[PDB]
Amino acid sequence: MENLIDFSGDGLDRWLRATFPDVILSVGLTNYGSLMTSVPDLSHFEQMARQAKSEQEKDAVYSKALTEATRKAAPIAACALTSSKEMVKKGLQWFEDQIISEDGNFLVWHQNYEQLKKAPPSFEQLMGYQMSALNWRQSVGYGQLEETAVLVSQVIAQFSVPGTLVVTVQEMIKDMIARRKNQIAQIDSVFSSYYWMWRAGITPESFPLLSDFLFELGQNARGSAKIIKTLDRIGLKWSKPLVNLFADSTFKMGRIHMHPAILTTGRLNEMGLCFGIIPASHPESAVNGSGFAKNILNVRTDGMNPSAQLIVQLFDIQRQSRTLSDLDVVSSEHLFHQILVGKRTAYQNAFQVKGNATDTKIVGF
Amino acid sequence: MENLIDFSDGLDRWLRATFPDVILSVGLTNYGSLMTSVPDLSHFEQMARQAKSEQEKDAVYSKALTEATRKAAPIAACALTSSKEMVKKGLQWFEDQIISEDGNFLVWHQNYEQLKKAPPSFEQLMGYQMSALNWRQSVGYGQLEETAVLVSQVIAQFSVPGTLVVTVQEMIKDMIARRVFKNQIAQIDSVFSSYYWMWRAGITPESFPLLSDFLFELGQNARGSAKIIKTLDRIGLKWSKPLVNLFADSTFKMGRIHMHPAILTTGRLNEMGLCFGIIPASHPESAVNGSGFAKNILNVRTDGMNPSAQLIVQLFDIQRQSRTLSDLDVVSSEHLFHQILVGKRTAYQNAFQVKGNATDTKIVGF
Repeated sequence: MENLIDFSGDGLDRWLRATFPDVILSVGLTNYGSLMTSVPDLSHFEQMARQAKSEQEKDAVYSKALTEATRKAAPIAACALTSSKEMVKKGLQWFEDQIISEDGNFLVWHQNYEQLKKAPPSFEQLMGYQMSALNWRQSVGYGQLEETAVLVSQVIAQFSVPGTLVVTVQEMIKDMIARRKNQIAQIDSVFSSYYWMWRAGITPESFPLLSDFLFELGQNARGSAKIIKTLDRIGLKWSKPLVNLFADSTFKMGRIHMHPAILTTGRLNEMGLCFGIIPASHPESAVNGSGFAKNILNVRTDGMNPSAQLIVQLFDIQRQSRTLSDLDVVSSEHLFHQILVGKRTAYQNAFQVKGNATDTKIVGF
Repeated sequence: MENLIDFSDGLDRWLRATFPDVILSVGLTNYGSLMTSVPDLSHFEQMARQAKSEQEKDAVYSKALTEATRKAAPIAACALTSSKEMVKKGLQWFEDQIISEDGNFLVWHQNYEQLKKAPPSFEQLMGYQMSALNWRQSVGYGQLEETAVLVSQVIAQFSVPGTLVVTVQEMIKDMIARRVFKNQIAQIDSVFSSYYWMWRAGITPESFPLLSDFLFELGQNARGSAKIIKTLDRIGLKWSKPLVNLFADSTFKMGRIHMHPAILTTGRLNEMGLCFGIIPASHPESAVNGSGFAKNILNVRTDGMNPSAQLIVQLFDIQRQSRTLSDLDVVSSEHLFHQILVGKRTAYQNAFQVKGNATDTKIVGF
């Protein structure tokens, strides 16, 4: 259909008011305006977790928990900006401009995508990607909101939580350590998602197909096999090149070694942030919410720290649902890492954040 | 047959009796070795570039590694480690612990099968580190500077010849791309793990020379992993069957950097070679011909003209010019370099209690 996320000129603010006249955005529990009015109670997922038997069943419990935890947390204005017609057009055009200018920072990994579906990247390929992300954001004016800012700072040196959560949060730190200058391998969710859109041959015209589908994923967690079967149907013309990018079956090592520009079904959760909180062909449906893991970055860490409250619930559910699966960009400790490097939304770039997240100290209040 | 490495100042006297004519040198090594010159690995470049199959590529690097390390081992430390007295009490420790309910040992040992497939928990890593220290204290392993426990900080500056600075800086970047003691929590104690594997394999003080002779021969010429397995997985070889059964070569997929330090692979036989393969127990005087195992390079000096950096850079260039995709794990050039930066001056020192991050080290030219 059409991309109805369309504004130009206060365009963003005007469009929000025109499209969501009766919606009240809140920052009582989120950093930036969201639909979140309470902290989700995930206590029922423990019993589901315990009764899950197969590896797929256990993964589904955690995926469902994630979706419910994050259903209302996304910063709506940033999502509108990221999916607006003007930004989609500019964001896609950047890649052609880089091909024309034969920018080495882009090409050193782009040209090697097939190899990177199977092997970890070089330092040069990581640095080139980080440079490219900053370049893209500057070129398209992506940093027009606090929500979408480039961070130049230092890691959270101490993280203050309710006393009852201190030990578990400490266990998460330990967990990040056991799982093994700037943040060289950090995924820029927005930049990678635009790169995947461009590689998939998505256009301003076909974008709503992608956005609508991602919104559906945000309504109900799927599962890798199910996602592939859904996108690989004879009905859909737009999705085959996207699926072709998937490294689910090709990358055999741990995903923490995969280059941040390599797509998987799991990393559709990255694209959901950008294009799936508001379904472009029917944006009014956004009032129903849309749950993607890194929505949790917009949950506040001050006050009673609802962010810590949620992350701990997710971490406990993940443990109770323990598989051998590589959860990659939706693992609870990956999300916590993002919180520690200071991301206050999924749309901020944190490459130029110095320090080590694992070095943070957990304090009770 | 018999273990002829046996001394009850017994060490120095055994060295003088067993090696009457050889002068142990520290001109190029931290502790006395057979090394009197720095190997030139230049001929390995061409071979690396014009290697084509993965097995060919890995062979060039492995051959360069053997040549680089052939004479670098600290002989006294090796004799101690393979001595009858140490072999006996070193194995006995595991016999005592397996009936002792020490959780720091059992939390990883009891889950060895699971750890052949999956990364360890923090508890499993810490338990192993504490176990290695416990073992060293218990058997009195730290008798020599060469075999001591390090409590220190990663050195902030590493000084190399000016012509090496750029390449050494590239190695730092490579370490980074590959991704309080937290940074040392997964460090392999080469001696403790080697003793653990010897025990797991059902090797006794009596059958020990079989393992030692095999490893010494292994140190003479690089051998591909499949051929190593063939050597050990013999129809007939009873002694080595439990050893090959420990291998996680095909079971662990995550990337070897995530393997628990007490999990064995064919590649990690290079760890055992340090301990039991520099001197062949049943014929110790054969040791005069050398034995090349990767972490012999930790005994190469970093002062003077930094022969350590000289060799490490040559190995790094050969590895990258070979273009191998293999996860070389404990013989990878940047792994070896990492160990040099945390401050190991032989393979036999424990460096778990070293503060700092090796990748923060500044490279300066002299």
